[PDB]
Amino acid sequence: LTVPNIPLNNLANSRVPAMINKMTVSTDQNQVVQFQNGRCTLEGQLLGTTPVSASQVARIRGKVFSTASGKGLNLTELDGTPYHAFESPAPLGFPDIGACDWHVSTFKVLSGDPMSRLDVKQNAPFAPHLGSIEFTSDQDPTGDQLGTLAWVSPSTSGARVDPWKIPSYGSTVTESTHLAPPIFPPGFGEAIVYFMSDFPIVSGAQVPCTLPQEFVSHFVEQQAPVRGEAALLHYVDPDTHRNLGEFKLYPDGFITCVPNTGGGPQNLPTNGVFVFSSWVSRYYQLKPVG
Amino acid sequence: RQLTVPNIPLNNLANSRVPAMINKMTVSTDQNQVVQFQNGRCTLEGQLLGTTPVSASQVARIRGKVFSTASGKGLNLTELDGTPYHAFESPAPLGFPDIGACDWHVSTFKVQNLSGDPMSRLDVKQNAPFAPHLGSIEFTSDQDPTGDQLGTLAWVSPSTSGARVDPWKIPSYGSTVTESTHLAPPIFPPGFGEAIVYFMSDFPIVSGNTAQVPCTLPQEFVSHFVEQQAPVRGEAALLHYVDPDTHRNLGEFKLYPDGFITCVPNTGGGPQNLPTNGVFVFSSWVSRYYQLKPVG
Repeated sequence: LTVPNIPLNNLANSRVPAMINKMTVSTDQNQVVQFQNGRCTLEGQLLGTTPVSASQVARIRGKVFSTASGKGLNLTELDGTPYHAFESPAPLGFPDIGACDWHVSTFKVLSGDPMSRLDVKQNAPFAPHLGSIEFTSDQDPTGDQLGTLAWVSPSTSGARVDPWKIPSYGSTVTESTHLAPPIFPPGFGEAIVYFMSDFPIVSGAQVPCTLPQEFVSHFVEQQAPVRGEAALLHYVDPDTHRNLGEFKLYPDGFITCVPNTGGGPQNLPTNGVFVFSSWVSRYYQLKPVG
Repeated sequence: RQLTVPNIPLNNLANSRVPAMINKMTVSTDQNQVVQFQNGRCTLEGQLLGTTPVSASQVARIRGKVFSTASGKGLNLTELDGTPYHAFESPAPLGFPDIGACDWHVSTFKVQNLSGDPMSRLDVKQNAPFAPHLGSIEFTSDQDPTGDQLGTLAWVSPSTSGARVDPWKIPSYGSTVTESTHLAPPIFPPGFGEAIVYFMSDFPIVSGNTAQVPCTLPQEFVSHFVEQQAPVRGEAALLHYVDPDTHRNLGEFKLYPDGFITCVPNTGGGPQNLPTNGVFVFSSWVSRYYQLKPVG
């Protein structure tokens, strides 16, 4: 088993198109999240809407159609192939930043200004599982539009954006839908490690994810057999080669540490490299970090 | 120890010159065309060249501090993590776009307690003040960007009215003609009927012959080589492009130590005629001289 031989600051966020700039633990270490991007088992099984490449993360593609009040998108996959409402929550790569307005910069798959900003609300017509969303735009997009989440803002005036939330994918979502399951803190002083990125959030501050995107592609590419209850990783300074801290990587595809009280992995340098050390039991005690 | 290439199908690989996903391969219409892309460049041993960064989310991005002159605005460039850019051995900060001889339109945000519209579109001309190697560029904008701006190339357009964008060109990174900008070297088609394989992505190019951008290595190939640091054990690495369901070899390709891929295209055709869901797989080390079976 290996993990990417790449320093943390050269790893991409799996929920927004941005580069990780620190690790942290949640203020409430019992907080449960249910991110739909950045989800992949250690054996290489993608979960939720998680795609393989960093350039598929938080992107939308679809055909413009007429809706009672304006225009909307009939969604496709990002490669333009049809999106059929099935097991997944939405097309692969579809953004998972919940409970906020999205602003998505798209182009028609040119003369003049080719870009349209699609302003998308997560209200009643927001139905990504069924394959459609609505938008308003100050431009006039038509046809096959492909684009990327550019920024997010509050759903209503006075509200704040919480990028730790996920969307509601629609009324057509049932128990048969393949939503990635919650990530539960596994107990005994361990805390989930969140990888944070700067991103434009109006009235907000950083966007968390639970796996750097290159970890996802690594697991998919490798299809490695899981040979223990957790993978013990060391976070190594690539210049001095010193071991800076112990982490556990769990088969369901998330990472934990034991944060020192009043600290944690947010106090480690952000240029270290994770390195697989050994397979360990589920209750293997970690040395506290940070 | 042993060289491999990514077990990832073509359609799941990212472009190394724009933030986009590869949707086909092709060869150049002039098969003797020499290119000198500065992104997507990495040796098989894992040595990054030019401005090439490691992650797909560093590709064609710009960061810097806004400054004002008497006549206008510019960015004093930094690396993408905000640390200082020092002119030393590289054309520009890592990840800096390399689409030459055109206007750029770069969408940035202030890295700030945001209110209102946080985005600025920076319109950048590749004229005299375009001096990324020395660390600054000028821009105009219909918005009001200040401070530490970070963003991504959004689209490109002609330098002058009536001109076209040619995304096969690279910028002139220097302010004077004899400024050493430390470019990654040119890539020549290497003989034996071989043609360089270009990986194409859809991208908004206003007034280009097509709205596509070529690159010479998928971004995940670059990061793979950086991670592996594998020794080169022959003059070229023979690859097969394989159907991931039937495991059939759809064609032979050569991967060269300097970090590019070739094939021998059938006349009037080439890898543009292959399926786009195949996976490249290392087969063996072969002599520079190894004659490939034609494809497509």
